[PDB]
Amino acid sequence: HHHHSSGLVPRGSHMASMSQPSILPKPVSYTVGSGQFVLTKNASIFVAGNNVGETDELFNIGQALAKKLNASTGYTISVVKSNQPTAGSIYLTTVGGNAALGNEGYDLITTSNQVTLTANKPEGVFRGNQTLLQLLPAGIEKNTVVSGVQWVIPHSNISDKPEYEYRGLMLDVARHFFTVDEVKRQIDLASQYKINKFHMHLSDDQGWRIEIKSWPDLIEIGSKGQVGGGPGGYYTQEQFKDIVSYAAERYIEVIPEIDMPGHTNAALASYGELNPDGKRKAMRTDTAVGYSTLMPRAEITYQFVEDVISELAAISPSPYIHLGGDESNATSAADYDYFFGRVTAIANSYGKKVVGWDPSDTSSGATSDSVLQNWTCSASTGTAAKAKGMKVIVSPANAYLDMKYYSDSPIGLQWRGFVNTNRAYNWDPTDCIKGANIYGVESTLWTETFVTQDHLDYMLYPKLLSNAEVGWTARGDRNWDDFKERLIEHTPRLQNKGIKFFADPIV
Repeated sequence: HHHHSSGLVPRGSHMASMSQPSILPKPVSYTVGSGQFVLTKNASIFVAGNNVGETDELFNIGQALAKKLNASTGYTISVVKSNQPTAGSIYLTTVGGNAALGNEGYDLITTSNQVTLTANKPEGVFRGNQTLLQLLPAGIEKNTVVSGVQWVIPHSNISDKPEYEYRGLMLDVARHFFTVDEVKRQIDLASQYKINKFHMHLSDDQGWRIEIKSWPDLIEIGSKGQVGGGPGGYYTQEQFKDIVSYAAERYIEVIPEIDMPGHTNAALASYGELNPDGKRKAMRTDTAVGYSTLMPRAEITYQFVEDVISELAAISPSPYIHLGGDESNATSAADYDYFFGRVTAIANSYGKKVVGWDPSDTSSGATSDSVLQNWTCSASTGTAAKAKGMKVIVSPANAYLDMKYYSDSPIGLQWRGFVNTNRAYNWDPTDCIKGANIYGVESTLWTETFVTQDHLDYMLYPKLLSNAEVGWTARGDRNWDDFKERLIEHTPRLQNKGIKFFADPIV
């Protein structure tokens, strides 16, 4: 037999040059029969759970779906609490879910008279609704009313569930600041592709982005810049809670990161007492890394960390707090072991488990409840985590979505090489680490070189779609040639969503 790898498309990207559903990530099974369902102006969404509490949660999910459908159809589809759907209805239910599909899995069966989504949990109804939107014609994902398109769904049968539990996106809001609205939008867009985790990198050398009432100069001084010129910005604790709440409506866990003991210049520029000479650092607007450190052997450091953790824990319902631990090149191995163990103890005392970048798993203060985010992905990375029974989230070069697509990309970095849509697809988490409990995947969007929403869109789309499929779809069902053609077919939907994607010439 003969095989090949993909080159660039002759005459340019098909995402420039280009009944038909466009499901991404690829579901476990999808079959199509004869006939079709038509969504009309008279349609209602019926919801039915196993008890009134569950029905009420499904009702909220139904309303969110109705809002989306109404925006493009111009209909006023309403939601009804009933297990007796009428012909032409969408029906969302958790009664009789296939337990083998787990919390996020679902069956989605469309007949001429009815769309029926059957799940184990409300969460699975939400994930299934992301598929439902992709079964309707391109146009349905428009934010304004679309005319001249019949709103049809083919008679079809889908069963689905994720391969990995953790399928995340990290946004760096320290290097360049993004508004609450911009962050909500990225969360919203990601959710449509079954991303279920949002990691916020809230602090680094060039900025501190979260209000800490006990240390107000973190904002008054530490938030007032960013990479390059800019004014920076920050989230009040109320704005952070708003983001958390918005993500929760999409069954997305928000994991906040306060990076320590490295990547701490913004804190060090806010409070002189955090530095050995007692003087504030100058703010930094360059892109260098590795040079900053908290004082590992000063009690003031641990008081500062405790105050930050106390306040953040109070406003962050996730059982996880990410404490960074990357590129602590100004911290000795001995001090790093000690520091990371001490801050893990503090986090645990406030009821939070710790996530940290490698090599944080090597800290003698880690527990089997701590989680390693393995970004290095080398032969020895996560040896400690594996020995300690720690879950691992993988973020290899293939998940570093801030890398240039190509040598000539107008934005992006390249310290992990180039990452085009193909590279972002052609890997497996088991490639990054062997013999581990792999919790999942996280796409990381660092923002050294991204200033605008358009820059975010350009790098995340279509690259995030590749990573999202690596997280959701089983390896045996993944195939670049298949994904590539599905992605081409999906292009109008990205357009319709107003995503300023890159038309990658490898697609």
